[PDB]
Amino acid sequence: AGWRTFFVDNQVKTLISEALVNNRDLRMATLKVQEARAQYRLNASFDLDFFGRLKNMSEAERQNYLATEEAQRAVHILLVSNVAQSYFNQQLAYAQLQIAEETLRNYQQSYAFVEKQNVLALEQARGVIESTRSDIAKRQGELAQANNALQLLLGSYGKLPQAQTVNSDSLQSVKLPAGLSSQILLQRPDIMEAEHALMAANANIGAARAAFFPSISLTSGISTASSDLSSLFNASSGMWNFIPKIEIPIFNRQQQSVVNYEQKIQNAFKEVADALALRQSLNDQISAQQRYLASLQITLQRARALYQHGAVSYLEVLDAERSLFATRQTLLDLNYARQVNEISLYTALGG
Amino acid sequence: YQNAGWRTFFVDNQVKTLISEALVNNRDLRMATLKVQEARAQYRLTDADRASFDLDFFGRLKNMSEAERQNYLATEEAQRAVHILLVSNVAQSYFNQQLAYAQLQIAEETLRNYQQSYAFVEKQLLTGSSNVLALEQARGVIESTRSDIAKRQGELAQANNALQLLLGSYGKLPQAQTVNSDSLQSVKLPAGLSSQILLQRPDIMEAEHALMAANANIGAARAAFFPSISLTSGISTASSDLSSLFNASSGMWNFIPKIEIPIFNAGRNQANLDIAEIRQQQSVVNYEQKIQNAFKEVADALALRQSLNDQISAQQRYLASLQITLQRARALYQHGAVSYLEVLDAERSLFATRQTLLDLNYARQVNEISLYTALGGGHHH
Repeated sequence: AGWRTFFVDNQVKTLISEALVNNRDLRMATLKVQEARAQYRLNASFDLDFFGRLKNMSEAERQNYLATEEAQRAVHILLVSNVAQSYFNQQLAYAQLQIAEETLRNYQQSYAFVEKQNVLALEQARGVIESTRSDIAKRQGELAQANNALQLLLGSYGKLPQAQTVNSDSLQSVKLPAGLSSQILLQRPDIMEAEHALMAANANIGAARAAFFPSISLTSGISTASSDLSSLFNASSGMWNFIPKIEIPIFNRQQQSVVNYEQKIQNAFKEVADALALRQSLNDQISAQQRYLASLQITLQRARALYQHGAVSYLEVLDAERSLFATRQTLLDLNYARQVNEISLYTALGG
Repeated sequence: YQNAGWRTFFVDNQVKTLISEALVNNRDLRMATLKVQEARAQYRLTDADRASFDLDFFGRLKNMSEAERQNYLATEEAQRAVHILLVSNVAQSYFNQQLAYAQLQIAEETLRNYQQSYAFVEKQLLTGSSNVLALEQARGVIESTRSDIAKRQGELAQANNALQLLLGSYGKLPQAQTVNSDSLQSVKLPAGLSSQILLQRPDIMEAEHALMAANANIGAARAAFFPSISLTSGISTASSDLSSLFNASSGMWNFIPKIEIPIFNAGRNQANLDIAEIRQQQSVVNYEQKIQNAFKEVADALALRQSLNDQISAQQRYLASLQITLQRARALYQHGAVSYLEVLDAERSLFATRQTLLDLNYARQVNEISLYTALGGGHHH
């Protein structure tokens, strides 16, 4: 139940728990997730992999596969990650919608002010007032879609969450355990499967693990990527470094399963490393935006005062407020991309 | 004419048939007042056996003497009021009827669904698969579902009653008009709808009558006090003119009347100068207060309309996904890929969502009736 300790936000944990209760039947869960995603269009490569692989097998093969433990772990991961994803989408939409509405208000005072005092300028204000109103209906629809996804993943009773103001706080990720054992990744279903294949080619998993799976810490003394993890991918090259050493012979179908293994292993470590760097990188971006935002807030406060003393036109206050709105949106995109990356991470670690 | 208001407002043909029939059977205004009172009475039957417009109208009437009542019912605004009362009430009762037919249809579908899941949980049990409290649960929800079937059946009868009363002895009550889930939106109103339409409200007709009793220049009073804007935008939404009549997040009213021409002559002089002024002042303050309120009502109705539209649109989307998910679950069941109970659970989701959609649609219809009322009997010129 890694989900419980991985997602900080308590609402998304409520949602996940609820979805876990209602999704006893594995095949049904597969349906719900499929419809929650299909309702959008025609990353989530974990999803693409899973559905494609499932759709390329006979019905009899599917029912067998969903009995294996790796499939039940995969589906659990699919369910949890999709609920969390649906929620972030919902929260993203409430917030972009909320900013577009304040934006619409601002632009409408900006219109009325201009006319009171060019017609070229006046009609540009009619241009954005509309594309802002069309934007509003766009976000209204994304909201409906996220809501659709959430009802589906859970159950009938339409008690959805409202706009969580939980910002300036859940703007940042879970602190990862310092010294997290790379052996967490043996619980990835892709790696679990690779080892079943190893057992099929008559191999000793112990020696297979010893020879090919590096035992390291994934995180540093902080919660950042460990120096060990970085040292597995040649700088500038960005390519896997590890040389497997065969002490104990691996075997008691064959040299396919070993290369499958080395390929899954190297990629799992790569997914974790990308996730760690991106997460760290998004931290920095968000934090800078946040400091910028505060500088905009006082600028608007100060512009508000000046206007009261006749020192600037009202349009200056409106422009100061547009800047504030522009940054709040950027924050929101960045944060959202953080949450999507967190889900990548959770999935990469395998539950 | 003047049937033009409801004929061009209510988009549903069946309801337009019923309205037309009730008008024919109610040629006498006082009797229609009776039939409406009594049609409303026997909904309130649910508590004597164990709309702001109608309250205002009926309240107004009992507060007067019988001589006053007969005088009022001979005025132009009263005939207008009785027209709208009769139209709005026939519409309401029909929607009630269709609501009940619909809630009933779902409740019976639900009952069959719970019976099939009872028959499964029992076969399960005697093959050592279920809890005995599971059987208990199944039996409870069936019993309470039989209760609802009886309750909806009660409400259907209350609405049929109300309809027969408004329609008369020879009126045919409609059967269940089965609903298309993709045609649940409202009548698109004319664009640029003139505020002048509001002068046909009974309350405003009365205000102007009082104005003329105190010898106002009506033209002058209208120019001074009645905003001459458009009510609707390029579509079917509250226009910006309408919106700007109310202070943003106060609800407070922004129109400042400016009197260019005096509304009242300097009196016939010494004919109770300070008393005629009083009556003059009263009719003015009253006109102005009826106007703000007429505009507010329409604004609120247009907003409620927009909102319900969004909510319905969202339910229709949830439903389409539930429908696809059910078909897929049924096919999977046919391949042994899922339990029969999973299909029944999926069907129950479809049912709940259908009920929510019916509630929403009904609130949409009550709001149309409200709009039609607020406008003063349609949006026809």
